[PDB]
Parts: sequence; C-alpha cells; structure tokens
Amino acid sequence: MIQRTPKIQVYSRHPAENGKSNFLNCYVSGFHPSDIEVDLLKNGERIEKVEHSDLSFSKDWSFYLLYYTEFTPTEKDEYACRVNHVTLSQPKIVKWDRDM
Amino acid sequence: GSHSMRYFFTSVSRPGRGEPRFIAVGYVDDTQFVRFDSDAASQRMEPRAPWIEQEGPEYWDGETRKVKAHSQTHRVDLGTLRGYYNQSEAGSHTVQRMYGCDVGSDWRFLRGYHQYAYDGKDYIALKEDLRSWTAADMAAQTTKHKWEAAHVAEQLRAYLEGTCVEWLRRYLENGKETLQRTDAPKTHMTHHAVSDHEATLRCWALSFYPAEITLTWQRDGEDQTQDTELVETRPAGDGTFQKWVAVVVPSGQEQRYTCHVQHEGLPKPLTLRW
Amino acid sequence: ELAGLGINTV
Repeated sequence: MIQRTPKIQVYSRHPAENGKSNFLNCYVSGFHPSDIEVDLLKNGERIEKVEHSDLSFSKDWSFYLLYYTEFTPTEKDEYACRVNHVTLSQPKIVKWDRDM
Repeated sequence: GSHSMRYFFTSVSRPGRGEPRFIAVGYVDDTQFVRFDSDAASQRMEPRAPWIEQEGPEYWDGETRKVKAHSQTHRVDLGTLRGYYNQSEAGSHTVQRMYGCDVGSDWRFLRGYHQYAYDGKDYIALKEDLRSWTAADMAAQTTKHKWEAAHVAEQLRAYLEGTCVEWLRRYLENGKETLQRTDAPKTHMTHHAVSDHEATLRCWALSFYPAEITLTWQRDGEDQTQDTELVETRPAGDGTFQKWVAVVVPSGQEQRYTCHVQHEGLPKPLTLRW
Repeated sequence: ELAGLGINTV
C-alpha cells in the first residue's frame, strides 16, 4: 500500500491588504490515498463556510484538492490550514503568511 | 495554440457497506467543464463551465449514462483487482483512469492517452501508437490479454482519433472567449531581509492561464539555481494560476539578479529587477 | 464527450 504525504500551500486568491475582502486557499497535492482532512482556521478555530474542488490527480497518480473560503486579512488575526492524513501522525498546521 | 481534453476518474472502495465513492472530472486544457460525484444528490453529469450549458438535454442524458457505466466498470474492477492481488475484503482500495486527446494549432489529432492505476501505481496503459498495451505486472498482463481479445485498443483508438477531437473542437468554438484566450502572468517582485547580510527576492506570477509557465533567476545574466526556491503552480480559485520563485542574495547585491518569465500569453519573455 | 466502448473491466 503506497502512501504519499500531502504537500501544502496556504495563500490568498488576491494580493493581501488589511481590511480588504479576499479568499483564503489551502492547496493540498501529491498525496495518496485520497482520504484527507482539511480545515481552514481563524485564530485556531475551524471556519465553517469552507468549500473544496472536485478530486482530481496528476500524471504520477497523486491527488490534489483546493480548499477555500472568503476571508479578510488583518493586522492581528492568524489564518491557517490544518491537514490530516493517514501518512501524518498528527495534524499539520501551516500558517498563512502574506509574503508567500 | 495546441489544446487537450482529459477525463479523470477515481473510484475508492467502501468496505463494510455499499458501492465505491466515484468522482469523474472533465477538462479542456486547464478548464474543468463537467463533473460527476456518486455522493451528490443529482446523480447526473453536471456542468462546471458556462459554455457547456449550451448543450441540450440529450447531451446530459448521454453523458450521465456513460459516466454511470464507467462507475460500474470500476466497481467490478475493484472486486477483480482484490482477487488478482490476494487482498482481503477489509481494506479500502483505489482505481484511477485517465484518457483524452491532444490537438495541434490546426486543431488536428496529435496524441491520444488511456491509462490506468491500481492503488496509485501504474497498472496498464495504452501506448502512443494506440495499438498496444504497457502492462506493469502479471495481474495487468492478464488484463492485457482480455483487452486484446475484446479489441479494446481498436475501440479506444476510434474514440481518441474521432469523437474526442471532434468534441474538443466543438468545445473550443463554443467556449472561445475563455478557452481560446491567454491570460499573461501579472508579475512583480518582493524583497524580504533575512538577516543584516542576506535578503530574499521573490518573483511572482499571478492570474495567468494556461497553467504552464517557466520562472527562472539569473545572476549577472547567467542562470542561478542554487539558493533558489520554486513553488509548485497553484490554482488562484477563479480559473487562473499563481507561482513564485525566490532567491537568497547578499544584501546590497540585489541589482545583479533578474527574474525571467516565459508564458504562452507573452509575445516575448519578461525580465524583472529589484 | 465521454467514451462509451473501449472502457472495459480489468
């Protein structure tokens, strides 16, 4: 049973400016099998209004998905993606950083 | 320019109760236009781009019919594969199938594909000539012989050289305002000190379509790959794509470094400087 | 448009 761990990028749809409406993305790719848990977090708490793309895959057969929700970047609030997968002992939390 | 149509299919067995989870997506180039999800309420092939909504009820009936047949094929496959590999009933397993055609600038046939994977590994694939099979192991070799017996390759080749390219041509015309438009990358550079002595230069490409792009660094007009980070191209979420490439440089030396961007939507490549 | 024939069980 081949198991590949997800790669994660967390990022905004548009360039970020405090107080301006945007979309928070978490792109998970390179994983196998396809079962995966992805939450978007605001100040550590799971955001409820979260959608995702239709499961698809790359030439090497590894899966990818985009999770996304509306957010407003601010000076103080911390945003993040929480990912869990059979290949992970514990949930991986990647923080949003407007510089990437 | 050149174009493609691809369909992707994933079935995941659900041991203990019911049929597999089945998900099917169709793409023209990098644009998803249709989907099926066995868990969704409609139990229909569903539109995902505005230009496919032109198609009449006979189109949707026909596509629903075929896609549900694909899901049953894969359901049967999961059972068969379990026996080929002496696996138990207790585990969840995955089959994946991809097929489609490419066309050149004249929109004539270039290439066809049909490939198949079990638990994320190559199982069997149609060769470029569309006449023969690549079977990865002896389980797939048994499939190879069945498919030879049943003239699968001849049936697929007719589809990939005929129907596939005819409908791709049709979708390209119907969807021309978006599918036949290139969105050139919107580029800029950012600067991030890492210490008193070094800085990161980050070269961004935003809102581009299609996804294919090349971002490179040069130092004093020579190629620079050391101390660089290149992220995988990622969806913006609105149909376009993003990527960046970064380089660590001695502070004060930013001017030696240039970022180079190649994309279908740029007549000539772009050069950025700090 | 999806394939019909050519899509056989393994």
